[PDB]
Amino acid sequence: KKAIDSRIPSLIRNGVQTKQRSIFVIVGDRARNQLPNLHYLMMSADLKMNKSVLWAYKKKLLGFTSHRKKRENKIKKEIKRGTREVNEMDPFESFISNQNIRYVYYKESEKILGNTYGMCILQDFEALTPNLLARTIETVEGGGIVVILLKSMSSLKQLYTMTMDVHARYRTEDVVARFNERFILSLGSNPNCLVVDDELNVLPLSGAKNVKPLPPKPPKQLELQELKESLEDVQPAGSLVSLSKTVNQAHAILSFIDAISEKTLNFTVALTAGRGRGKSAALGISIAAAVSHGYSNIFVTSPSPENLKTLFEFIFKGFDALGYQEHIDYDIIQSTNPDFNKAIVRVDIKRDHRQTIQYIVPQDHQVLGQAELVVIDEAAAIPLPIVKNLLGPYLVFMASTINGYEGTGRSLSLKLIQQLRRQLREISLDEPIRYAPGDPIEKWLNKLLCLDVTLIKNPRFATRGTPHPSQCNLFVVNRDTLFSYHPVSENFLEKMMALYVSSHYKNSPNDLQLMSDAPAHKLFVLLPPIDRIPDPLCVIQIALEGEISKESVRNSLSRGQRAGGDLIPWLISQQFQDEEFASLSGARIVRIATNPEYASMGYGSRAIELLRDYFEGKFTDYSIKRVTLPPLLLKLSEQPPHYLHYLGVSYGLTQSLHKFWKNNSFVPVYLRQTANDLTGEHTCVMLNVLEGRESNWLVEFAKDFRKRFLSLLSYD
Amino acid sequence: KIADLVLLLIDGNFGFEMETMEFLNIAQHHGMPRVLGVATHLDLFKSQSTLRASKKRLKHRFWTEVYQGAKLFYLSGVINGRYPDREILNLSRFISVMKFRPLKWRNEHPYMLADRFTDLTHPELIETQGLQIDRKVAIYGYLHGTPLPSAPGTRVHIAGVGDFSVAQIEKLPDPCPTPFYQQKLRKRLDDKDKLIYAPMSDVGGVLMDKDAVYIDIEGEKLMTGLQSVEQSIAEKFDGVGLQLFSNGTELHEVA
RNA sequence: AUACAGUGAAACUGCGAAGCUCAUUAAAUCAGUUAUCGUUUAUUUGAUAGUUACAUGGUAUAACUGUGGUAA
RNA sequence: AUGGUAGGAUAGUGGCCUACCAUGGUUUCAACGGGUAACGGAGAGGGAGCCUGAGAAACGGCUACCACAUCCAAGGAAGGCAGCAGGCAAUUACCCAAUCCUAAUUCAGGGAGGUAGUAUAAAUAACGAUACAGGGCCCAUUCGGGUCUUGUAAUUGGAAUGAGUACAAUGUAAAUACCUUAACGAGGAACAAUUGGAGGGCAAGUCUGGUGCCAG
Repeated sequence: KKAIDSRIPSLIRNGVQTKQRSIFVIVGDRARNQLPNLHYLMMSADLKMNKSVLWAYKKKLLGFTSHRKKRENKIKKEIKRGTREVNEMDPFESFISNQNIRYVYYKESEKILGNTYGMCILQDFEALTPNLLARTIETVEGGGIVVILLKSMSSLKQLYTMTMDVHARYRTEDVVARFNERFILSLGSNPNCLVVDDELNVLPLSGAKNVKPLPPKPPKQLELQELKESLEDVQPAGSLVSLSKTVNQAHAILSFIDAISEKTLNFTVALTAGRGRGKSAALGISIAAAVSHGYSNIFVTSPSPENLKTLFEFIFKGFDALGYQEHIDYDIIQSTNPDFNKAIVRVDIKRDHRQTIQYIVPQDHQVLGQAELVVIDEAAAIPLPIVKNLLGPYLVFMASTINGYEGTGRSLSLKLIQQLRRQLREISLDEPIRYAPGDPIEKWLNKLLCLDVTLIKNPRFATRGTPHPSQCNLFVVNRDTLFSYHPVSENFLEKMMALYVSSHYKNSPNDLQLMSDAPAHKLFVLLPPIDRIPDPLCVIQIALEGEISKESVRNSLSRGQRAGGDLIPWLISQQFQDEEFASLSGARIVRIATNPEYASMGYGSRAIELLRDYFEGKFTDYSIKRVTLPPLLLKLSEQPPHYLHYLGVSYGLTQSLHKFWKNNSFVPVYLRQTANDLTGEHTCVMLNVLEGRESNWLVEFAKDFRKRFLSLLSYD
Repeated sequence: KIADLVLLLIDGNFGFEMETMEFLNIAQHHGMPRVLGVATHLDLFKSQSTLRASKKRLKHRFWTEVYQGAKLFYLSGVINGRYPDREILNLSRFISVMKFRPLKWRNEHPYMLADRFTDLTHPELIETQGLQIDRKVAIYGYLHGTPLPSAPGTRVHIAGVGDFSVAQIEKLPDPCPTPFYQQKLRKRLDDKDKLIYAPMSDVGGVLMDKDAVYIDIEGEKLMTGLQSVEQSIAEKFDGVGLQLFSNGTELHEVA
């Protein structure tokens, strides 16, 4: 009987009281044996908490299996052999025995998005990814516990080196894994993070070093209970508003009800929120309000009907609140298409008058001439031209996610609002439904993944004016320094992330891994003239792709896992079967991002031009110590350029971008026939040859592409 | 006055004692519950003849206090702090099938047994006035007998304490959901469904008392090294400055 | 034991695996006895086959070694 | 259905079945049918079908069908428990030794089998000594009559042994039990069996009705 450190019981009790989540980092081989105790401490603090446990793993289970009869078949075998007593069963087995644990692979993180779990346990530290972190942490409820199991010796050695001195980073014998090192340092910054050993000793490196037990016991709930009580008599508002968990979406539901009452067909309601804030519940409740009000032809459109399952479920809950009964008042029709997995397509409602709710593909806008209401969910994933066609002479409800799933850049939503400026009504949901507002872990998850970063207008630029294109000079960015978690580096890092996200269409969370760990990628920043943290104006992310990556690939195949792929060499190979092009060393501009406000003055073109000179040689160890930090930015002259033959780009074909690349001396070589479903644009690969290198091959490819293009104008 | 079933431990070698029959008379006088006798320390007997004779005398005397033919269990010894499985298994079937008669006292008043104990008084009040100050307390458990009225202010007695008034009442979900209830949210009980909930007792390896919790239980050098770290990681960041450029000054904090 | 030779897990071969609960049925159940020149029959027992070879093949694999999939 | 010829199948005879042919066979000497103290033959969730072997249409396995129902990551997997034993509650523990058997067999095994577990005769007492007192008993409605070694609610002595407390051996596959057998073991022999009935009598006690001191 040891007394556990008082810090751990205080943090768990505090977070339960304030409805905030908590993170625990358990280091040790016996780490699994503490999860039962930590799990028991939850119910003792508060019994109402959800008892279901999420647990993610990569391939294998730590010391056991996820099938029952095998466990019982084994346990029978030890008992009969005599190794174990007839009735002996350890606490770790007991924790798995009685609790509802959902066994999930890292790859299949899409399945766990909807469900709510009291606790999430993460098996493997090395295989962690931002999507697997953003997805899993968001599924934890207020007062929940997050646990990450750093059992590996190499992780144990890595923790030692940073704590002894933050400067030195442990590095094994091409992946650098800087983000995982960031994950460790950031975990220290979190105030509600405790890192502990298998003996329940609180290791001091944690931020939660002074977490004191709060006195026994929210204003948000008071503003909600009063609203529900006031509206109880007013059906159908009272029953539907009762389903609201939070103040803001209750206002959104009321705003939707106002739009339904106004009956104006030229009205536009835009619902913008982060993931997990309850848009679908608001939309589903709002749809149920329209049924009770009297709207007959209700439409719903989304990229796939499968995503609408959560919406249609919450419509039925609204129907239950409104007194509607299945098979008497309404009927549910499921899809016969195997691709949709029996997703609900249509709901026929017979009360008072025949009303219909039906799913439609976004492309099928011609049917909308009779539509009284279309609900467009996840409009960020639908092409801009298509959603324009969906804006007909009828009431429209739109839910667009800012930083949910792939979603879209924030500026793309802003461009959509500018177009609407048809009457526009805007609704924003800021406060989450799952935990206390301002939870440290969400604040913490955002800074690590930089999801909530926002571009800021720079006043000093206005006072001095926009710099002329010639004046600025391109700077190389040292990745190790940018990925050190220093406040200057973080704030510098955020600024690229803002420019990174705002400019182009789609941005997945896992990209931050790709810039960080992969060696072939290099970051270039078009900083203003030096005369304060420099503010980026254009950022270019380029990947070395060709024979140079081959040494890295051969090492990867030696490990037994092929890492990444050479996009452009493969496309050119399957298209022209040119052995030379694969051998030729080249660079692909993965992304070029410019500030939307300062677009069209030429920031992007000059950065390409400066980039072109750098690899042409016209301008002719910073690694962190491996178990004081080098400069954050490196000038072009300070770092030798690598010998390259061509510069390549891959982008969705648009007139603006095509003109931009056409002006930068890039030549088209290929255009994809099948449109990218999310954008409807055709991917195009364009190449530019540097001086001093052979250019005959590009000419031959250009001739073929035109004749290919010429005959293929007709097909697609 | 509250035990629906009672397990009566009788030392077979020694025989009956005062503390046994007095409970029977108290139980006889406040409403006889279901009474089950369990005989122990029978392995101490050296002869089978005296064991059987002792068993006969004890069982007949237990039939005087409790209805003739009353069920009396016999336990020989203890191994690893455990009785023989079969006799321990035999009593399982009896207790499972017991039906309990309606008692006048129990079926007319509400009562509930404290599963856990918690003091809700603010620590500041304990200091500014002193420990002497009266304490706000919350007591948890399952309700028995007639329903307890929802409105606060109900008068209730606590044995050995005095009469108090219910300041607040609220229902919580079940800490030990019964199998038919848990799965709801001729077939044998599934072993997953079997559950044990004991707040004050040590279940598994963890025991909680007051606000302190107690549990039973190159890398080793590194762990002691990490545990001995003094400066916080956030504090260590304050000292670290970064060069924005190769020849630029080290920038510590962004303004 | 310079082919192995004691004991021997696993695997391939060989042998043997042939109380209860419901319904009810008059010499159609059962008992005695006859015949099988009208039949099959492991096993036990007695008899019984003169009609490259100083020893052929994998046309062969288990156990076994090692790589993996699966909630199983 | 009775029979002949020929064929099919069985391990073989045979309407057992198949093709043709004859219209036959039992019976008032009881055919056929009915009842019965004719406990005085069937299946293993329900029908259909297959497989092995000398011997089974197998309490074995396999296919489809009809229902039951379990686990799951909902993609699939698997079951015969649709059982057994109880109540209106402990069927367990020890063995192949004894009689027998299956096998590559002396030796392995058998919940075949065996072992154990949970109305009939005794005891609560027998034998003396002393002291102190004259009443003890029987019949009779009546009055009374008949008869003599008695009473103790007194003291006291030395012997006997059972239930129990139990050392052993024997008994047995081993063990329990049985039989035999060292030491201890009684005066309140408190080492303290009950059940039922018939009568009393007592207070500065209580109640009720009266013709005191009475009556209930």
